[PDB]
Amino acid sequence: EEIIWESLSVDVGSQGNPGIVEYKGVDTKTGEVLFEREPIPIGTNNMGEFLAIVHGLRYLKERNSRKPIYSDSQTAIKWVKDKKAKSTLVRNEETALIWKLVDEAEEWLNTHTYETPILKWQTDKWGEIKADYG
RNA sequence: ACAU
DNA sequence: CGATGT
Ligand SMILES: [K+]
Ligand SMILES: [K+]
Ligand SMILES: [Mn+2]
Ligand SMILES: [Mn+2]
Repeated sequence: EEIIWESLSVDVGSQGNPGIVEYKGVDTKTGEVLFEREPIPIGTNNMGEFLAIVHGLRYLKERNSRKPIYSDSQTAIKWVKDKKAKSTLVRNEETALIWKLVDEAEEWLNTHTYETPILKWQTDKWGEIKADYG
């Protein structure tokens, strides 16, 4: 129904899919950029969305913030809930970096706790997520 | 089909 | 038009 304005919104950007992947997190209300990940040479859209949520969890926990996270990715939301990123991306030397990050994000989820609500951004009703790259 |  | 996902 109503946007929860006191929240963090994340989004992925890519050049190709698979391709160069980056992500960022922003204050939903103000658009202030709170974090941005250095581009990763090869990854998928869903790996990036997953990393963005987990980074959001770690960012909010470090700051003792109870804000929710918005993501528009049904896939990544599920992967975080499951603590398992079920990506189809081949493992090779060019994908080693993204896979290490994904593996390490899963490991963090399996060794930490959080109450942070992870919410679906309802693009059909509210327009583009505030962290959108465009 | 839905979400990217 | 292609690809990533549930
Ligand atoms: K995007
Ligand atoms: K499809
Ligand atoms: Mn997105
Ligand atoms: Mn986007």
